[PDB]
Amino acid sequence: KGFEFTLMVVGESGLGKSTLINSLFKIERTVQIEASTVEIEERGVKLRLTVVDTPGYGDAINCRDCFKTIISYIDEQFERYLHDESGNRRHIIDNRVHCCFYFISPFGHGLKPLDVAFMKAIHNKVNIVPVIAKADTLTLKERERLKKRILDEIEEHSIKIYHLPDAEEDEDFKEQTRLLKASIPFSVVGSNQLIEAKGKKVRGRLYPWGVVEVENPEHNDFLKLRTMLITHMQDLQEVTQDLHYENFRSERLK
Ligand SMILES: Nc1nc2c(ncn2[C@@H]2O[C@H](COP(=O)(O)OP(=O)(O)NP(=O)(O)O)[C@@H](O)[C@H]2O)c(=O)[nH]1
Ligand SMILES: [Mg+2]
Repeated sequence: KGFEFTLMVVGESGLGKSTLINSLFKIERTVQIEASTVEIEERGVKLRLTVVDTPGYGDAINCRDCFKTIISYIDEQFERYLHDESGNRRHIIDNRVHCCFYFISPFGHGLKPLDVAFMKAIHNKVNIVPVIAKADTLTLKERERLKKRILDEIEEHSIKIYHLPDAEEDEDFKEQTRLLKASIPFSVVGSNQLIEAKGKKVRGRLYPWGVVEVENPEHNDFLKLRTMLITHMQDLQEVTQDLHYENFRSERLK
């Protein structure tokens, strides 16, 4: 009994993409597409979590090149899945990208022109979850001003984004659902380093005026992103099967 899920991370270079995924479950600049895998096996359950790191655009890599290589990768995993399906292989190993975190610079008006290009290049091929990178550069009012616009410009530009399901019908879930739905785009902070924050070493951003904690819900939206991801793996998977994969199958079998 096997379950496989693949997460991709995408966006402008230097937005802390590699740092955040290393932090999810000397850390150099990402030059090519790099996949890392976490295989959990016990009893008769075999979980496979793949994380696809991508080189960001704008520093040594021009945006058109960057999303061409990313699109190429996504279409390849569709290709592979189709081939395994094209003969019967009723039990396949699934490499499709079921979720893509789009990292947005905190320094922008909302989505910069190149971001809109990128997102629209891939929004029909993958579930996009937009995140505000390096949120420790942002005041709470600044976070909120940015969050609104990103959402506004996503609508303005007809950018297709993964939306959460809700209500199967329950109470504790009713809150967590509306909360997570409201806190999008998540403003996140990542850290590769641990700092003595009184009695236990927590990650992890040491400034002379204070310390930023990755896993403090009041500092940033990391745990919210992480729990959103865990608890919605199944929906994200079905949608890429029913909507994104079908549109691939649409064109290639034609
Ligand atoms: N302010 C701030 N800086 C961060 C944060 N996370 C990482 N950084 C810094 O940003 C640097 C670049 O991080 P990195 O994860 O490599 O970014 P990237 O998006 O993967 N870069 P690339 O796309 O070029 O490979 C890190 O070396 C770290 O010093 C964060 O949450 N906040
Ligand atoms: Mg990187």
